Amino acid sequence: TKGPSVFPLAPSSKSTSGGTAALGCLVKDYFPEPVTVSWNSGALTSGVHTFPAVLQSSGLYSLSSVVTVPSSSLGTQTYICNVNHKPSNTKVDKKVEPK
Amino acid sequence: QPKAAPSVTLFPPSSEELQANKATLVCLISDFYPGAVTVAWKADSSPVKAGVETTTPSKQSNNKYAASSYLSLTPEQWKSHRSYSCQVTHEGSTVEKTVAP
Repeated sequence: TKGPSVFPLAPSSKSTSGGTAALGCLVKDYFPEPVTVSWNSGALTSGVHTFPAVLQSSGLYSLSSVVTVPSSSLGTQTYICNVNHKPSNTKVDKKVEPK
Repeated sequence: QPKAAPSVTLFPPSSEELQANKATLVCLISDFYPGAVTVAWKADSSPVKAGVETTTPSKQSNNKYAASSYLSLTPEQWKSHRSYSCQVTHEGSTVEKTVAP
């Protein structure tokens, strides 16, 4: 087993509806499946899309979880992704901040 | 079922990942139908396939499809170009997002 490296995907409004921003976490290079992701300890569920993992040439998996939030919230609300990789007994809580 | 065009979100490498001497571009593709897309990545204008890993599209809860594509680079590769692009082709139409260091 290998636990993931988790990186923040800082918010961007380029691709979202007006007045919203997409932010996320990149869950890189773990094995085996699965990883679970929540946001703000399960309190944030609206606008969350956790994508199916990719299997890479290395034989390791990566996935991303993205949440679309109001742009007005970026200064006022902390966003943390809670990543759990049970097979490696790894948990990461990654704060995702504006750049 | 009617054709639905993909929404594409592209994230550059995080500063944190760069500090770990790694870099990953993340191209997220959602809400398309039918469930076949192709992805092309470019460093500036030059197509690249090394380091590209793309999922097979899977059905979302709304009967449309999602996919993701990743381009794994060295920090030096990332910083050496003016930009990188993720180009998603679906049913003969393309959506291209570009990010820069």
